[PDB]
Amino acid sequence: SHTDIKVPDFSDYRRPEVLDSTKSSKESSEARKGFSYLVTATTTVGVAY
Amino acid sequence: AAVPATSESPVSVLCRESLRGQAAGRPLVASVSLNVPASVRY
Amino acid sequence: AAVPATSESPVSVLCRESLRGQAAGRPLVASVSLNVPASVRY
Amino acid sequence: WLEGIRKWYYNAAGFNKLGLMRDDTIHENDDVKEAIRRLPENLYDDRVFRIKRALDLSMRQQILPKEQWTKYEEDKSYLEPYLKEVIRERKEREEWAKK
Amino acid sequence: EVPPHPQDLEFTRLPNGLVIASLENYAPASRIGLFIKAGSRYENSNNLGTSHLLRLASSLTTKGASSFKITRGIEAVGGKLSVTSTRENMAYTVECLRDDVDILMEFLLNVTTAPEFRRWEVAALQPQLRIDKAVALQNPQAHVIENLHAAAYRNALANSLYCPDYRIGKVTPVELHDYVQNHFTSARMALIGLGVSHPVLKQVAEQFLNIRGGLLSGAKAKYHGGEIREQNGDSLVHAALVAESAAIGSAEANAFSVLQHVLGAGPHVKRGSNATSSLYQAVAKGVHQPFDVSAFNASYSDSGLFGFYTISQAASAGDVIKAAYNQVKTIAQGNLSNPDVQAAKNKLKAGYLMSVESSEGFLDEVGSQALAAGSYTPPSTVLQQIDAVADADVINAAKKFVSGRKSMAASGNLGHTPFIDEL
Amino acid sequence: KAVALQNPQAHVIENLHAAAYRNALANSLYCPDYRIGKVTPVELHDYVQNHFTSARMALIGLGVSHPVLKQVAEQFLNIRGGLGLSGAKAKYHGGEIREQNGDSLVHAALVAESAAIGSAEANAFSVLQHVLGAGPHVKRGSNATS
Amino acid sequence: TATYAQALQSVPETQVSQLDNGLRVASEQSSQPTCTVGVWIDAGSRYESEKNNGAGYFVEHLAFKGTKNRPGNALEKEVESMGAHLNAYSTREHTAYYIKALSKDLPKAVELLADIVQNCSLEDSQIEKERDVILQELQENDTSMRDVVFNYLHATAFQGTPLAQSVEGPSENVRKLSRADLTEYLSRHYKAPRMVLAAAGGLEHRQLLDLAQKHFSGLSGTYDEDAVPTLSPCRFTGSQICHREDGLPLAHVAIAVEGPGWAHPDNVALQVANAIIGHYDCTYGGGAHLSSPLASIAATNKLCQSFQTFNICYADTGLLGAHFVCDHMSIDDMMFVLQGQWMRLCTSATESEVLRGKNLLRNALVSHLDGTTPVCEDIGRSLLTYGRRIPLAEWESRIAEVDARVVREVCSKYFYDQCPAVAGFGPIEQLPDYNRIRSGMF
Ligand SMILES: CCCCCCO[C@@H]1O[C@H](CO)[C@@H](O)[C@H](O)[C@H]1O
Ligand SMILES: CCCCCCO[C@@H]1O[C@H](CO)[C@@H](O)[C@H](O)[C@H]1O
Repeated sequence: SHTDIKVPDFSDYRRPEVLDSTKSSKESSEARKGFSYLVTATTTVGVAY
Repeated sequence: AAVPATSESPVSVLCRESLRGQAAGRPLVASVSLNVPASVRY
Repeated sequence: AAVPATSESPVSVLCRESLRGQAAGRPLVASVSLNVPASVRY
Repeated sequence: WLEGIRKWYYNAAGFNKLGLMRDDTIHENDDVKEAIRRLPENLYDDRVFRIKRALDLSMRQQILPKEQWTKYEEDKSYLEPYLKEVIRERKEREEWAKK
Repeated sequence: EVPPHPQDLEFTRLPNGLVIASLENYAPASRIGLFIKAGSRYENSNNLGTSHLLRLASSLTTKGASSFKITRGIEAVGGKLSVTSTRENMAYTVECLRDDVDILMEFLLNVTTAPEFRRWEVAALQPQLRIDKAVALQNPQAHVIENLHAAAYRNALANSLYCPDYRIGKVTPVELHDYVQNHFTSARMALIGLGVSHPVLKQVAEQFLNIRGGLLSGAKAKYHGGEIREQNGDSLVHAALVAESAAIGSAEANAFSVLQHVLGAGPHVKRGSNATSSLYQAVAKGVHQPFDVSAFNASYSDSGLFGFYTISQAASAGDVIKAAYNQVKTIAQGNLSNPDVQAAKNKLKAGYLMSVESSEGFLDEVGSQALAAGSYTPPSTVLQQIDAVADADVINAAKKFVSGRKSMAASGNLGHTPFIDEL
Repeated sequence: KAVALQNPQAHVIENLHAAAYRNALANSLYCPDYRIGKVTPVELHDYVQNHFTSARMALIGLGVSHPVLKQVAEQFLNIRGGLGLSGAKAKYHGGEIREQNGDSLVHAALVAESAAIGSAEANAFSVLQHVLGAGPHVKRGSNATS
Repeated sequence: TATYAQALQSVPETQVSQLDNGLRVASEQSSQPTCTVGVWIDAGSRYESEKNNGAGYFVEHLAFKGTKNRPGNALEKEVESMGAHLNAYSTREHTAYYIKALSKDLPKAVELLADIVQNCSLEDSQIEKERDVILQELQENDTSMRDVVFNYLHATAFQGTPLAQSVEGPSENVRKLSRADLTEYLSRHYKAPRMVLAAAGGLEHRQLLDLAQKHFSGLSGTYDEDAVPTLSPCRFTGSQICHREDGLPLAHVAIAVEGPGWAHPDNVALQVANAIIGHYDCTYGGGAHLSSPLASIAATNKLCQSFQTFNICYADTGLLGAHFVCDHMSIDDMMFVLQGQWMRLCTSATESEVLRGKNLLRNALVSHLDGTTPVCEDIGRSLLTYGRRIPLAEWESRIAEVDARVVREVCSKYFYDQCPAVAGFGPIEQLPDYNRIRSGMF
């Protein structure tokens, strides 16, 4: 059955803030996007220079 | 209309339970809509 | 073989004269060839 | 003399010398293309032939014998009813597009 | 809590024959339907499929509203416009909030009394006939029911609700204009409304639905009998066996309706064994592969078809069919308990009442009654008539079936599907 | 199939046989549409092993010597499984199939069961056929004797 | 004859009472000579562990196979002989059993529901028979690309949580589930405070309540304190699950962002937004003229066979998005236009398209509550989800207050630069890469 299909465990790859399956990940989304986008903005600043 | 049809069209049975109700019992009726999937009853 | 069929196929009558002979009279026969157009008689 | 100058203009324009009717000479924009697509077989086929005949004369830098020129008084707008509706339909859509 | 209602249905027949019926239920939304005697039975061999394309053309340009406007205007208010056809009628129905009924009514009037059937719009629509038909035909039942009517009748009711393949792309603007002028006339129409005032509804009909001419004519449907077999390999065979029964409205029709429920006319319990389905139990006794069976009842203005429909694995078709038939035979021989007839009546009565509890189900019933009998018969009376059917009448309806000339249609791998003369 | 079916006669003769018989002779010379693309290699191997057997064949030759032809058959046409998976009697049933399609001209065939080929009765039917009229004899003629 | 607003007040307010064991009894009285009455329970696969996942679904197969008072097909014969209909359904959070019958038959109907809900037999041999029926239904469901794709959507969006589970359960569970598992499950979940006896039709609340007291009084109002099954929130994961199968003729794709949950006010505006984008299928008469840009583009350019937006709600989360069915060469175009539409609503919804959405929603709400069954269900489910029946006049107020600004702000909040969950099945070589899908969210 297609119901025998379960997503493999990704805990070894998850950022720590989304490791608890009993917690909302929205609580950390802005922090996670902020981190990656900060890497992008800084890079763009260095390139502009 | 606002309500989507029971089954959206595009272009199953393996048990006696899922087969019950498949036999027709009344004359056919065909429907066409502006906003809703077409249907054919019976 | 060497002889092409009377009518090559690809994918009416307006008078009695041209219609005479159109009615079937015998069982059907279907032919297929390596070198010749297929045919169906009767 | 406006009607007087009109017949004068019609002959000066000269599309009649190639056997064309005024509507055969309209600039084709999307409204016109839709109107031509809407024409009944006979009007469409006639139009095609008149244009083809005119392009042929133009290539030979020739014109038709005067007795074959489209006559001012017989030229009629076969395209107008179709084009007018196509334009009306587009306007209606444009009005609706404003909220 | 305490509901305001319940008001009564109001009925009016205008001098021109048009019937106007409505019920102000104070609902937030309104439902208006224009019922017409224009179903496929009115097509002849020269214009087959015309009413099907017509059914698909409700959105084309009209004298008072462009195709674009009909769609945008109805959608702007969140409304609906739909066309439902049966072999006998066509129902144009609109739905919207009650404050927008003037908008919907106007579009409905334009679609049914002022369609333009523009040559280019009609041409562009032809392809939809293929899509609409293929979608419907994915259901084997559609194949079988359509073939059954073609096999049973010589004309009229023999016509399919779907356009014949050879006619797709060939239905002309002229055939559409003539079909509308021939059948969309006052003497052939019924305007039904829910959540609307009768005076308003009536006034609308008087001002915009006075269409004279056309034909209230129509050749009787000639029951013929015969069989159509569609070999196609499916592991499951779908089959229907019937005989001519009775015209809707007649008293005999009520006996057939009762016979249908005695026999078994559809499930009552999710995944149940259909303990009280006479036909189902008989088949279950003899066959042990999956299957389904049900009595089949179709009643029309001048005729009717009654019998049973079966679905079984290909190798067991004959066993299932003969078993179902033998079971109807026992009924015809008088073997029928009064309790079973009472159970049947209970099913029929409850089924009827449940069928008209939704606005949609109610409208269809009123609309159908308005055209078939130019009158309205309330539930109370229907139940009475159902009660009035006697066990003898049931046994007799069953006899008529058994001795009547049959009509049959089956589709699937028919290697083991019996012909009528083997039953 | 489409090429063969451009001839209305093919439509009619095929339907007439489907209407006349319950089986066997009821089968069409052309593959049913639903089966196109579904005929398997296995069904073809099986059909050949079931019917292309010595007891079901006849090797005919023109402009060839009989001994040679005979020797060929003996060496290469001794196919067992012979007599193969034969069929059953064709059960005449009777009935009608109507194909509405709008052509200005209607093609129709009406028949009844006659006789198996070979029998004497078959010869009477063959004579009756010519008494009735079985095809033209003169280009553009009026069929005076039909 | 009244106006739309006036008619909303025409609606009989829904009556609610509670038995001592805590069972809620609610009804809406009409003049209908028929009615629908049933029991809605706060039980579903979201409450199941991996070990008993499928239990509720299994119970559904047993519910009508016989009770202690009416063994075997007895219950069946009784429902059938009075012309009534008995149905059931199980979702990830709710389970319902309901009967459609003549109003005069309400007492017997309530007695039967009570008998079903407390004295179901669960016969060992019945259980074994149902194993095979469930296994065949699992094979049938495998052929429903839409059911497969939506179960896949839940599996990845809510991976690692109870919401990732299908309602039916894995085939191995169906093979192993024992009667003991089923009774343990029913024991812990079928408690008076988690159930609602709902009825709609020609009946009075007082009679309903008296029948409740009469037949459901002995219903347990206490498992104890060691059981009280309580739901923890379920983490949503931006992710993708692609089941490539080029052998299937059309591709099915479902994409969604995390939704707010049942009780959130934001659901009204999201519903308006979803109505603006709408639904569509090849049989729609509208075509090029449809109001929804996604629908007109789709129809004129033949981008899909169909599509539908959706807003699936759960206690404190949900799936907000759309599903579409198309040719293998149209997946990218569909995704492009769909995301463009979400983006356009976040930044540029217009007052007129929003009014259209509001009107579509109003019509959908009122036309859905047509008939005793839909109203009965709205009563039962609403008491469980909102804790009360929200009247049409209230929905109207909530709808009326939505305008273009609100639509932009609520859409931006849930769609804008948020990670979606994506499920694909069929010839999906052209389904865009997740990064590309993620960049389409801004
Ligand atoms: C599928 C059959 C066609 C449906 C009728 C709509 O037809 C369309 O109306 C438009 C006006 O809004 C025109 O601009 C367009 O050229 C025309 O094809
Ligand atoms: C921010 C939410 C908008 C406020 C909507 C409240 O709306 C009110 O709810 C009451 C309770 O059912 C109803 O009785 C009343 O008719 C309705 O207008």
